[PDB]
Amino acid sequence: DKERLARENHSEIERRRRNKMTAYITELSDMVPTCPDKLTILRMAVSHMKSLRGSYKPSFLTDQELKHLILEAADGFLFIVSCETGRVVYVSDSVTPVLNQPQSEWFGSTLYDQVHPDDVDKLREQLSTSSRRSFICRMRCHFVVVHCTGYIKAWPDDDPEAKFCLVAIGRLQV
Amino acid sequence: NPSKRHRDRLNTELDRLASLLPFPQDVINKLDKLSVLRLSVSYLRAKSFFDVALKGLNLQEGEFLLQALNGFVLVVTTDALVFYASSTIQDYLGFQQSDVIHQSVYELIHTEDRAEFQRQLHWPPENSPLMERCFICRLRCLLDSSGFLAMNFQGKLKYLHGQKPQLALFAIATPL
DNA sequence: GGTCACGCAACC
DNA sequence: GGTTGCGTGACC
Ligand SMILES: [Er+3]
Ligand SMILES: [Er+3]
Ligand SMILES: [Er+3]
Ligand SMILES: [Er+3]
Ligand SMILES: [Er+3]
Ligand SMILES: [Er+3]
Ligand SMILES: [Er+3]
Repeated sequence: DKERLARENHSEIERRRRNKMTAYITELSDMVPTCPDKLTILRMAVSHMKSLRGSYKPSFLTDQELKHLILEAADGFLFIVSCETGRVVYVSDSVTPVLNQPQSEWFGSTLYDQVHPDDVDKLREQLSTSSRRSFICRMRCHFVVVHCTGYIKAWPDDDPEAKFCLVAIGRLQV
Repeated sequence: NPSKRHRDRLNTELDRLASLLPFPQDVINKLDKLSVLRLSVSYLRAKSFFDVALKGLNLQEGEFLLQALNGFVLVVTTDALVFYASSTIQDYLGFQQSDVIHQSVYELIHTEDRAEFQRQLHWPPENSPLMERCFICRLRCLLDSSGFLAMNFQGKLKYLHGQKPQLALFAIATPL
């Protein structure tokens, strides 16, 4: 008949909910234009949020923040190339710290021009198009080992299904 | 009563704030009130840090980055708390980023590898040669797996700012 | 083990 | 009239 004790342990639990609640308010008051009533901190937090910002894609992190992050953890850069004709479609600015010669001899040049001669035949096999492809090749600046991972997406939300393009990122192999 | 109004108008702000979060509605509405705050500050922390460090297809780029990568992105702090887990964590481990962020990283790691990971957190200048981490670890998986899907963290530990000077592991998860 | 909502006693 | 915390219970 000491159930009050176990219901006194219930109090301890509900208490942490407060501390965790309040502790977040304090945390949520350090990422705001201040050093205060909690409610005010929540209204100001809503204000901050709305200041930061058919189908539309929300994101914890923007393209700049992802681009950067990947570029930091792995030395990876994005590129989209045309699935058959060696035609580059896009290359992020992250091709500068990984490799050099950004956005000039990669801008309109064929992806086959940026690889080794002895890798062309091994690359066209990836681009048969006869869903996700990954490989490794040797890239220009003399040469470095690049691991490439990505998927195939076409370039022209349905119920059944959707020239194609290889959308992939390449990072220094290790 | 006046206490009922207190809690009520205190709640409506949590609901608005939650609705402003950058997740699908499916998950927003099932958010625990505490989770709302917790992750809501995780967001602002990430934004601060990125503002200090970073101080038309350019848009499609991010999406392409998440899918093109054979894995997901992870940011952990020395406190061993996921500063960030990319949306694609669901695609390889069956966890929704919503419920991974600001939760002990150790609730995703196998007991055996938990130790090695703890050692990888703590080994220092900004871009030293040291504290480049490339270690293998098994992480819980919820897909049809046998649990504990084995994969390989390749990342570069660097200094974490914007919070208040702690370190942090920024890494990529390579499943193979 | 945990959430959410009560109502209470403080205090500006 | 406000907000800060506390111990309960119902409902999972
Ligand atoms: Er009883
Ligand atoms: Er690097
Ligand atoms: Er050229
Ligand atoms: Er349709
Ligand atoms: Er919870
Ligand atoms: Er975008
Ligand atoms: Er074992």
